Amino acid sequence: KTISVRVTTMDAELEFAIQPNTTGKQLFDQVVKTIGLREVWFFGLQYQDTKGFSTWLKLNKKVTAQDVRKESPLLFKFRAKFYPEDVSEELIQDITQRLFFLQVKEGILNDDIYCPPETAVLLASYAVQSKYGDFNKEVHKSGYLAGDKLLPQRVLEQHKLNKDQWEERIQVWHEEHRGMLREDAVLEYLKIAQDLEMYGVNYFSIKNKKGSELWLGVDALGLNIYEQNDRLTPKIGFPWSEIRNISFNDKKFVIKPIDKKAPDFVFYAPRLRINKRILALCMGNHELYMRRRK
Amino acid sequence: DSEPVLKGVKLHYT
Repeated sequence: KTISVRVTTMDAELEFAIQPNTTGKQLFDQVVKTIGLREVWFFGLQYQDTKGFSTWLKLNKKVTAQDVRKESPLLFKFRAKFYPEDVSEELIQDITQRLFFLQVKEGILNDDIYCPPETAVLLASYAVQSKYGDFNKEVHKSGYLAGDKLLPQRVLEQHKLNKDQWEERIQVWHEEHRGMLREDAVLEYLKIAQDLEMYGVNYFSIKNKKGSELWLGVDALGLNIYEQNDRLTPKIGFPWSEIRNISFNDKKFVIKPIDKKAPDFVFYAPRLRINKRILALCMGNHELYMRRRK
Repeated sequence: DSEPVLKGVKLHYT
């Protein structure tokens, strides 16, 4: 058979024909070769389950052997799966920087990554500098931002500011960035974004051994437990250095702290495959974490 | 052998 597949990066759409024996690795390799990406360790191919979950393709398995939702064409999103600890030291290629910028900016503008208003205005000004270059008055006259989506809806809704007021606040900062190259505006954006509480955190709905609703966060530095209505402030923090072991079986997951005296933290996921995906992200993040320290 | 074959491309500049 010849199966039709689309892979979308943040700024490219690729249509492929594959065969039943094509592996995720072979699809991934063709994607990164087409776009010129060398820093591949951060990225993966996301898809929708037969039951509607967003998960990552296994590159060491056949594409059809995984339970990708049966549609034509098959739809994959080439996205960052792991985040660096410091964008300045770790994102060396310009394409890598731009793919992280677009993906992060998308999550900020769609309210998936919480951002307070003052930070949102400042981030928008660096995105403006990245798109328009230097603020020039022969080129940029009043209303030049009216067609740009610049701020998260949550920021708009709070605040009684009109569009022109938001655009003037952003314009003030845009003027401040005069002379900044477009790749430096992109990296400046990411330096601010990487300090946000929700940046680079994979959230999973989980439950206490009592049944209370919580969130688990998996990120580059370890695991966090959050209250149900506060994904900004971790209730309990488990950096890798403070974890003795982690285990899962079926739906149950257990974190043992480096200190026997300290109690185990026990939580439940809704499905076995969620626990597998949590652990896949723990192992990948733990692995990159150790690699940075060689 | 069974490498994927590129059939179409769209590039978004901005």
